Amino acid sequence: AVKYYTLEEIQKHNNSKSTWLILHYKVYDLTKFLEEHVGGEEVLREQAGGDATENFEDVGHSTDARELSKTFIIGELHPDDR
Ligand code: HEM
Repeated sequence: AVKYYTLEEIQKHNNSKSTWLILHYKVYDLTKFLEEHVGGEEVLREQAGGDATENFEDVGHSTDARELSKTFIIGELHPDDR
């Protein structure tokens, strides 16, 4: 099964308690990853609650980072908001 979230819902997850963001229409819960990110937590907090696909691709993440990112996926963006 697949869980779909709307932009309205995702936008609410941008506080000290929860950090979500969108990458290629998939929703990632990075709340517990913030402090482990070698690229820092500041760059993640700034994108919280929205689509960070361009910024993610602009820095050119390695294959290992992309494979790891999959562990944080909690769903996808609702088709109606795409
Ligand atoms: C979705 C989970 C993500 C994972 C698992 C992840 C993982 C990593 C890892 C392992 C690196 C080291 C370099 C590499 O292996 O490519 C890295 C560097 C970096 N990441 Fe991420 N990243 C994620 C999301 C993001 C996002 C959304 C942004 C931007 C909004 C971001 C910005 C950066 C920056 C700025 C660097 C450092 C680049 C440099 O030093 O030149 N990352 N990330």
